[PDB]
Amino acid sequence: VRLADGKVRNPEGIEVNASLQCNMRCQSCAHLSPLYRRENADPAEIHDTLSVLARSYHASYAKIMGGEPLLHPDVVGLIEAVRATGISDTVLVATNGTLLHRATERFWQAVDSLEISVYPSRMIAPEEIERYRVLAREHGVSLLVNYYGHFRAVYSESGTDAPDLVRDVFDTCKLAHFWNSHTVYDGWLYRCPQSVFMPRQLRDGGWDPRVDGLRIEDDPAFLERLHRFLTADDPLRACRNCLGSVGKLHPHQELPRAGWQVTEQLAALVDYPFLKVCKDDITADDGCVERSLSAPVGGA
Ligand SMILES: C[S@@+](CC[C@H](N)C(=O)[O-])C[C@H]1O[C@@H](n2cnc3c(N)ncnc32)[C@H](O)[C@@H]1O
Ligand SMILES: CN[C@@H]1[C@H](O)[C@H](NC)[C@@H](O)[C@H](O[C@@H]2O[C@H](C)C[C@H](O)[C@H]2O)[C@H]1O
Ligand code: SF4
Ligand code: SF4
Ligand SMILES: [Cl-]
Ligand code: NA
Repeated sequence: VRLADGKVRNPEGIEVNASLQCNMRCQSCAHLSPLYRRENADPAEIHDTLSVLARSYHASYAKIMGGEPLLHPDVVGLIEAVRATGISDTVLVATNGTLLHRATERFWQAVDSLEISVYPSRMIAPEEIERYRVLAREHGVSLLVNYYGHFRAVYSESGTDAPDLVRDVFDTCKLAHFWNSHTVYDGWLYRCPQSVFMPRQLRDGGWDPRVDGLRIEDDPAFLERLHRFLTADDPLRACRNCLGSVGKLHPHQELPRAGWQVTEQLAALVDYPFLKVCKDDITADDGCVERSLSAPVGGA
């Protein structure tokens, strides 16, 4: 992340969650979407908030995602609301693909890039993926299809009191330091989806996630506040209940809603060998994607 020409520049993306809910129930969903009921972003509200933020912030892309963004009633309108702010160079939609065959030609015209996460329990036939590749080529859309074999544990209601562990997890966290998973929610900016979406779903009520957020504002001192927030190198309140990027690997599966919540003590869920690996190289592959199909667009 850089400070240049009056704005904080993110070489990665700003994340806009169209829908907090999902039609799947993946174990260890990083946004805890299986625990959320229907909540669809207001395109006008998103446009206003990102318009304010764009005066001081620019990213390479805007990632429209959430739980499952294709559940949104007006995803093209949300896409265009994001594009109109100029906050990013391109607009990307990330989807589990289970609803992509319902999308109309305005969806394919509206997106710049499309990322489909394909999971074992909701497999898309290779011929349907080929159809998606053809549609993407036809509309000049960069396409990435990731076939997930595993997920890593992401959080627990039983957090840790060990400050060294929190520091190790935050220090190796790809979301905070590498992917720059900056997340806009309800007028606040967050370093990561976990810090805003996980506390609200802890069964004891959690805490106010705004302690880890930055209120999005226009005032002449917003830029510097933003730069300090996005460059700060101290763990968040949420890291004490988060596994970051070093959670234990497990086969990807869906679980029933009943008992979905995680209670095992956080220290038991750290993949300590992988934590060493990531301590040496923060970009180390997480082992979650088993196969990937990429169809880029020339000149992109
Ligand atoms: C919340 S999902 C994005 C929305 C969309 N429904 C999807 O899954 O593609 C965020 C991204 O992180 C991945 N993800 C979610 N939970 C994960 C976990 N526990 N470990 C590794 N990747 C995870 C998903 O595969 C997806 O690429
Ligand atoms: C291997 N799979 C990764 C990978 O493809 C990344 N490519 C840079 C991508 O950034 C990741 O996505 C982010 O994963 C976080 C857990 C949450 C965040 O909301 C989401 O954007 C995705 O999981
Ligand atoms: S498809 Fe799975 S990982 Fe993606 S939002 Fe839904 S439950 Fe979470
Ligand atoms: S809560 Fe902490 S460890 Fe978890 S994703 Fe955010 S910065 Fe990373
Ligand atoms: Cl045709
Ligand atoms: Na559509």
